[PDB]
Amino acid sequence: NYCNQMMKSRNLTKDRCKPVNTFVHESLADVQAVCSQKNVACKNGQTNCYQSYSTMSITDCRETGSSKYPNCAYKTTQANKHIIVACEGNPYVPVHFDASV
Amino acid sequence: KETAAAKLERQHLDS
Repeated sequence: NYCNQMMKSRNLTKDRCKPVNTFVHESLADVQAVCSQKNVACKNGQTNCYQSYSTMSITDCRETGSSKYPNCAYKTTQANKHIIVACEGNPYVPVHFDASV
Repeated sequence: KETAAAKLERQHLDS
C-alpha cells in the first residue's frame, strides 16, 4: 500500500497513526507557485490561502476502521483536485495544506 | 531544526 509505505517512510506514522494525509504528485516549484494564484479564505477564516487554477494529481490517505498503533492501516484514493495552501514568509511559500476541491 | 515550509514539504510532497 503506497499510503502505508509513504506515511512511515516520511516519518508520519513511525511513532503513531495519523487519521488522514494528502500527497501531491507535482514538482515543488509548481506547488510553491500556487501562493500567487487564486486567493481565498482558509477554513479558519484566515485570508492567506490560495487555490490552484488547475487540478493536480493527488493521493488521499485515510485510516481504515481496523487501524490501531503500531499497525496503522490506510485506504488509498487517487484523484485530481485543486489544492488550497496557506502561505507565509519570504519567500512566500506554502506552510500548510488546507484542502483539495 | 525543521521549518514549517520544510515540514509541509516532507508531509505532502511526492514529486
